[PDB]
Amino acid sequence: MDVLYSLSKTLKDARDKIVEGTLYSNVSDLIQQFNQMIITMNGNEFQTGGIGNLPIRNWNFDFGLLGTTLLNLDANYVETARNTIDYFVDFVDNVCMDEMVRESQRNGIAPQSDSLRKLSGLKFKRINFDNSSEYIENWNLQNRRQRTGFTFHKPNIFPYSASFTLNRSQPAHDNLMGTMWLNAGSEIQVAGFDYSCAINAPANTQQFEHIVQLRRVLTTATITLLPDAERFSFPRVINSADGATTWYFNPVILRPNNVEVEFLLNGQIINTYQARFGTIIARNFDTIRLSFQLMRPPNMTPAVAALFPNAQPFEHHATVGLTLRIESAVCESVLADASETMLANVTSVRQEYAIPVGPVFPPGMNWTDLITNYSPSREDNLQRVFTVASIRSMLVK
Amino acid sequence: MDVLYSLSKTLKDARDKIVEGTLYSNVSDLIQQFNQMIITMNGNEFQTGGIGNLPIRNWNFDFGLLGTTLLNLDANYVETARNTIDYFVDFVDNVCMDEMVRESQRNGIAPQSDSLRKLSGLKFKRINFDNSSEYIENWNLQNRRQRTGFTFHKPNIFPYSASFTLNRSQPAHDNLMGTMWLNAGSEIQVAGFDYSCAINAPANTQQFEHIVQLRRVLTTATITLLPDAERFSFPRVINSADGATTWYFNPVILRPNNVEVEFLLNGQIINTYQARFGTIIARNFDTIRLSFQLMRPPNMTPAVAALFPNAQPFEHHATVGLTLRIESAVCESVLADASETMLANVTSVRQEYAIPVGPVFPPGMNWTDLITNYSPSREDNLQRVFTVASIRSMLVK
Amino acid sequence: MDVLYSLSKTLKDARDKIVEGTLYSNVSDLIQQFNQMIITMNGNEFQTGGIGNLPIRNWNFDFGLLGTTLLNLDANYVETARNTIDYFVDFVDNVCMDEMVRESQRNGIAPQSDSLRKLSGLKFKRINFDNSSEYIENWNLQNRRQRTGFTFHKPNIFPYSASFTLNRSQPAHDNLMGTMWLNAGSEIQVAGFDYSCAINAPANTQQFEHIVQLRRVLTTATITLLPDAERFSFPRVINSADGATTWYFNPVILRPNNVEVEFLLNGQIINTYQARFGTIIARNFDTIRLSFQLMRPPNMTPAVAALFPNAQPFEHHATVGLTLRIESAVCESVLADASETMLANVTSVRQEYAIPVGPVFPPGMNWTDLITNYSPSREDNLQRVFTVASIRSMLVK
Amino acid sequence: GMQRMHYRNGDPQTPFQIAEQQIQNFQVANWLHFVNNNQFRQVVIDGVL
Ligand SMILES: [Zn+2]
Repeated sequence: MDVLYSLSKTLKDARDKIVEGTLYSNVSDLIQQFNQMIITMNGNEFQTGGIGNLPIRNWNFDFGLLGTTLLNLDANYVETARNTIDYFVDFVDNVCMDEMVRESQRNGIAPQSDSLRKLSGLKFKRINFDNSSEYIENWNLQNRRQRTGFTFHKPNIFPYSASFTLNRSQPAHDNLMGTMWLNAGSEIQVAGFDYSCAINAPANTQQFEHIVQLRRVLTTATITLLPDAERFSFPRVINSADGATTWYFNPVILRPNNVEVEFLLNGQIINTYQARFGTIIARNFDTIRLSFQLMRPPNMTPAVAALFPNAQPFEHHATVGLTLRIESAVCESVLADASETMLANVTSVRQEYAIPVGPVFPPGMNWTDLITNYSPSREDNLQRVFTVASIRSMLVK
Repeated sequence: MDVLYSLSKTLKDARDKIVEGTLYSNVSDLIQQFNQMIITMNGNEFQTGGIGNLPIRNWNFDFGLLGTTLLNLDANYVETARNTIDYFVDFVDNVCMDEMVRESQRNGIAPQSDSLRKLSGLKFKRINFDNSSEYIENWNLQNRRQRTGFTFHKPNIFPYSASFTLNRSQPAHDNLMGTMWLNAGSEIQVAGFDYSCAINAPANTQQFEHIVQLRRVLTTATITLLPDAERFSFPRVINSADGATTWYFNPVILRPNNVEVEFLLNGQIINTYQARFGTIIARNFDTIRLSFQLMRPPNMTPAVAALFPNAQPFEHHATVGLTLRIESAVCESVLADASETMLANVTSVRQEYAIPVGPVFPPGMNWTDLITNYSPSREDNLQRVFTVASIRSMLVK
Repeated sequence: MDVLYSLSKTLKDARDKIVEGTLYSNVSDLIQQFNQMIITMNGNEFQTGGIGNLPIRNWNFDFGLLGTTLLNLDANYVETARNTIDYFVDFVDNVCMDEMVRESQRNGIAPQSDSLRKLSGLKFKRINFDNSSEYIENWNLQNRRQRTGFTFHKPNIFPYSASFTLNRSQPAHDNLMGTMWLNAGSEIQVAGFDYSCAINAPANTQQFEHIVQLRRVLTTATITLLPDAERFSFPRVINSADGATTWYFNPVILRPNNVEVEFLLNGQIINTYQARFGTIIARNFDTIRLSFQLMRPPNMTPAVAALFPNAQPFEHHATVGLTLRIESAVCESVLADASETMLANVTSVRQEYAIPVGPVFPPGMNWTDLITNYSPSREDNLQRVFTVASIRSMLVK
Repeated sequence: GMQRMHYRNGDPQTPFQIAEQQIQNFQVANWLHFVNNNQFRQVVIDGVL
């Protein structure tokens, strides 16, 4: 594996620093490294493919070095080089792709392909270098057994979940009390509704609560918390819990009362915020708990009083809500987020080559399914597969 | 052009690696490269500016070299250097800006300024080095003709479009059926409404469809798809199609039925998702087609039944919708997105210097106008201009 | 200060470029730099911690050097090295953290800890190297005195503010006119409402205006401007200005008329856009002014006419709005944004070690409080503290 | 006391130079850089070409 990495920063820091002009002395430390490779290779036979729509191309080697020592790089030098790189490019592609489709439960955090199983070989180890690519940096630290770490803008930690829970309901669904929400990606919106506007509730206050359990701990999270759930602020006709009928939701929004957000880790409160809207920091948590209340307005102008009668029918449904968005965070496990193309790269290569569903990943690399049952095997395979996608993107986008 | 690039990574990897302390050896390979430049320069004169509110300044070159003599850089070494760099800084700025304004149809792509037309000259090429800046990496590969590629976040592919289409309407606008939408940036929200709640529709289901044609293909897109269009979930008074009057929209939202999203490429379905909300991957497409239906609820509680009578007036308007956001994607053509400052840099330099409208770009570098008629000339000029902005941002932000 | 930096790119460009395999000529320029350090160190005693729930550890040195012989790196070489790096890692951590807590007031922009006050010493300066980390790049340019600058995605310039202003009101709150808004982070949503639908207004048009003053100038901003304020498009029960009662808001939305956005700098209009929705560029501004109007529809279908009677009660409240989002921008001062982890890192280290509230920063490093009263002292301390967080993240995430 | 390896050499590259990136000691160390990278200063005009 680490092998693989080099093969690239080799080419990038190559197809990039090697252009008509520059002095030799700008690549002395580079040229060398390069050659070293060619040698180790020359002679060894290879094969890639054998699955779905993936060609089976063979690769033979027999190349010379670069002794042409001329102060300044003359055009002629480049072309005689680019022609030798374009075989490694078109190669690596066919290499990444081959080990980017095979999966394994007996452990996938390891080489699978007849291409790579031969790379981890010892005689090839003579190649590694410049591991400043965020992903490899993390691959190593892991295979040595120690704390990892990655960066994400609008991470994708919440499997899609859009539902409701009726805490008080009746057949006619004309006097309900409960919550409805949408957990998806890095965002949570939750609304608490009480058709009776807490008319018979103790202290004329109805308590609500929404708990979300992350499948992985997030640390150093920058979060936006805002009152109101716009998504649940409009009239809706919804299916009943049993699917037998439909109910009507006609919200009128009030400010959430006694808002308390707790970011817990293993049941312990790590961060707690009382009615603080705007930007807040949650430094380490595996659970978010949002508690908020609907308090019947003690003083009401006529127009307001008219919405909340002492007796049914209750036609305007008092609703309070919250919106929470994780802008950025760090996770010790790889995850999809709103900026990185890893998930999309892996998913795209598999789709393009009609790769059959395997034993580890859900059909279509479905994110919701993956994060919902994020087993150790799926994570090890995902990390291997994400790290390869990142190696590939250094050369092929 | 490639010339230009170097001139910078030269200075950055310079104004950065050269300070009171460091041991020679980390810059031996660097110092050299540097000097080489100075030589090639000295003697030649340059013409920068001469348009709008742009200062016309002349530049002569006659500077010393470097003291490879000392071991560990002494403060005195720095200052005698920084003073020589600050002429190149204040220079390049005046250089970028000059070619970041001119445009031409026929040969729009190539260099235009009396400053740069002289740089592409042959006697200068002796300068290139370390081309790892994502943008140049892509400039080159393009002059050779290959699968280029750029990375974005909330890309800006959809020209602003906010409108509606009434499939069934009448003068009173009291029983309409159609769709309304907002396509902007990387997001699409579309709602289908049927004032009659499919009372007389076959299978009590009204079909809707929204098609969006991208001006450029997007590959490896990570997309969020959610049911409902919040933007079209509230009461509105809208202008009629002919502008002669205004109609009333009073939505009540139902779940979109039989949702199907197709990402097509040249008329072919590349990806298709049936009712899958959350995160989905669209690997290569130039068109998005969203199909969804409003199905009259077969079972209704009294409160719901009351909203949907068998005869007009129809006072609650059944509405179903979808929201789609492209979080990230790759495009072979430069585009504006939510993270890169290129468009803003180019637009800002032109605005600050009162640069007159030219023959290629729309007034004010207006994004909507640009992407709506993204001609080859506009793209070549945009890429040239974006690449220069990126070269400039390595030194001046 | 600059000292500190090196200590890291030293280790990263180390724990990265030094693995089982690579040839010597890939790091010759590197090994050297490294050793140089060891020397300067060994013999000098350090001390860290002491405040709050932060341990107090002592450090001593007399570590061996590194063979500059072997051509290929043998495993044995690595391990005898990693063991020496893991003392510097676990060290630096304890170093950053120590100076990532103390605060001054005047001259609070400089070093504070007994650990760092000794680093700025002269005999240690023999270490600086490769300053290509966006943040240090900017620290230096500032020390000397120049035009700094950083890159932000969905920046955090607006302190949380959610309120309203009633321009026409009466005890019953049955015929109000005014605006309500939410300024938070990089977004502004503002709605103008007129319960009377401009029935008695000159030209049947009610003018609205929303002004937001940034605490710091933003340059090169890419902004999304859209009509409508979804956040204020639904029914609400709101507390009166004096908190004595609650009023009812029942909006019906119309298109904002004569929209004009001005981005001003010191009272001068730098950019102005008339009814342009979509993506716009604001190149340099410290104030945003949004002006928009509600114009009573001159022609109304019956359904619309019914919402707007000539006499009270006014039951449907005409509302027009705007949404503005700063996707990206450059600021000469450090700020929190939606991608960088700096604020979260600083806030997290302080929270984890139970660091007492100091004289500079608001309790909990509260962003809203910080940006609301962004004094020079808070900014200098924030920059110092953010730069240290960035140095730390090169090694520890 | 630096022997250990009486220094093994094989021609090509700069056998003096290499001593620079070798042992440590400042006095010793400056000599090396000053001598090693010490060259001639190529100078033109002198009151006529
Ligand atoms: Zn974003």
